Amino acid sequence: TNLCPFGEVFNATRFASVYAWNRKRISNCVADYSVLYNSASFSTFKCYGVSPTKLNDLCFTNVYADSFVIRGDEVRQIAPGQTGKIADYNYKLPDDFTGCVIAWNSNNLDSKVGGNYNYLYRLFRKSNLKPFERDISTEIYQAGSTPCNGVEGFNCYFPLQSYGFQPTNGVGYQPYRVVVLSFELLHAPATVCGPK
Amino acid sequence: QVELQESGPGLVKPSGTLSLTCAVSGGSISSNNWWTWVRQPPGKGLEWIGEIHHSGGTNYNPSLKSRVTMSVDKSKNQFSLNLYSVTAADTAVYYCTRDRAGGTYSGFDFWGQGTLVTVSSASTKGPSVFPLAPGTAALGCLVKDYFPEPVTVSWNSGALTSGVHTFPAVLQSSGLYSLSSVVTVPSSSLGTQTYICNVNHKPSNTKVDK
Amino acid sequence: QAVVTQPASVSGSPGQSITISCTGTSSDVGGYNYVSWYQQHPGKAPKLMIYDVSNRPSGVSNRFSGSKSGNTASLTISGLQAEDEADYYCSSYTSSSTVVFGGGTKVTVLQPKANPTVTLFPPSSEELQANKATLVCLISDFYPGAVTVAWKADGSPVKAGVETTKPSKQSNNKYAASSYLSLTPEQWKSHRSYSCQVTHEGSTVEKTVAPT
Ligand SMILES: *[C@@H]1O[C@H](CO)[C@@H](O)[C@H](O)[C@H]1NC(C)=O
Repeated sequence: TNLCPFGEVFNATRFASVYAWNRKRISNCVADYSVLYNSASFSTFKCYGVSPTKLNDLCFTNVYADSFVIRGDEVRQIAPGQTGKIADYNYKLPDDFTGCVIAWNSNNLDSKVGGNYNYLYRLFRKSNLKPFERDISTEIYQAGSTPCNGVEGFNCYFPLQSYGFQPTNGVGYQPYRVVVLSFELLHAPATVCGPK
Repeated sequence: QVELQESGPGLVKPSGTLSLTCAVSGGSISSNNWWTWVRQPPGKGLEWIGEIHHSGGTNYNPSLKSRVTMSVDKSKNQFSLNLYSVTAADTAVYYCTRDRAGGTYSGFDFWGQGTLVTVSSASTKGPSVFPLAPGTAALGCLVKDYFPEPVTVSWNSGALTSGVHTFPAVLQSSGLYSLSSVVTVPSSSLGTQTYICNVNHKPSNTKVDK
Repeated sequence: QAVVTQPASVSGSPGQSITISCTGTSSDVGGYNYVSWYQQHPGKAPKLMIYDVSNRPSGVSNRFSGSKSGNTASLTISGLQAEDEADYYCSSYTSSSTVVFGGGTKVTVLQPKANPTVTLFPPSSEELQANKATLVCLISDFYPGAVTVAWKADGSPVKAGVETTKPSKQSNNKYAASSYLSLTPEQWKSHRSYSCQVTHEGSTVEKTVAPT
């Protein structure tokens, strides 16, 4: 009893668009990490600054689970020191990242014949995101030298781009659900612990 | 707010073409919402027909794929449905609705009022409307001999909503309908208040007042 | 496509709680958490009550609970009110990227016996001017939904010119029917008496009309 709600994150019915990524604060609970592994045959499971198997013996102040959907091709960008549309404009991991990145193919759930257009990403931006920044602004992007005045049109684009996930797409272009676990140890009592 | 209004002929000849148009109001059709058509044969359950997205994506019931097409008119702000090679089985109330999102089925939030589409070899017949003279008293409107269903009956151009009961039509041996709309008002208002009857038959362009 | 079965009818009593099942396949209800329930009142478009198995849209009464186990969805209506009497349809996404609806469930809430309200209309002057006569007997607010109608002229039985509608549920869940007596302007003054004889649960109600 009093187990950390990993199901609420991993088994969520709908996931967020990478630009509008969701975060879940896990605190004041027992984290049974052994389930995560015995859960699904996760296509990706990389850890940084931790062994996944050591997590049952560790105690953290806070744990953060960040979920979103991207293409299989872009999963390689959910790592420190990476570049690409996602790393630069959507979800940025710091160089000193301490946690795990878990991804799995969700073509059956998230792609639809004719396209699943709920899943978006930021295609345009004036600068790159700082690690863990989250940009939700749907302000018109000025591609030309002349200003937009907030009005969409020629040389003035809406910043977000849809993926339109279809099941017939290649494995690289299919939707992948991603959960980035971040472990935080602060100068406060550690409340999130593994089972003995 | 978002409002959907179906439009289209009420009668289609067997092995003809059903064509309907849903007119979106209070919201652009370019929204990330799968614009869908759902039908319901009289007294029978609901059947999903198909969907369309502004991007141009389409998806139709496997059962009706071979004889269905949908389209989007961004300039008019409306979406359409075409059902080719129609049979009596295709007689139903056609509803235009939309998914809460543009991804996997997430439920239909907004709907239209529905448009009954009667597929019959018979010809269109307009109605003959007659007034019906009257504690509480009741006066009505007899809408005799029309085909096909339905016939919209308004009272005082919409200002009279209380006490108004339009009865379900009778399918006569002749294959024609007869419907009655009544309104129960107080005994005082009989000679003191004026009552007009607005009858509308869309399949015959009929707009008669009483 | 797929067959999603629901019980044909589910009956309850005011304040009681009932559950409508919705059993399906693994390519539909059991494979995706994309189930939706609809409430349909007679002559109106379906209303979205529950989406993605359990979520209720803004404005839906919290007495509507959505759940799912394996290949079976369940809509639960607690503390039933008569306004809950309607047809309920479950629905789900399919592996084929299509949407499929359930068979429908007629949910009925117990109501007391309601006696009919009859209104008789004589042939209008306009009607008689077109060489036609029609007497309309309008029956409403009755329960259960089954009445028998018989007409009488000058006190004499009438068996031809009689078309009676099947009772249909009104907005208040009581039934309504209409009997039409087709005649000639000659047969209309060819008598003095014209009566409708609606028999509901034994008890008979009569209404009469005559020209002037
Ligand atoms: C997710 O759901 C499956 C069953 O559908 C369950 O076995 C698994 O433990 C859950 N995963 C997590 C992370 O809780």
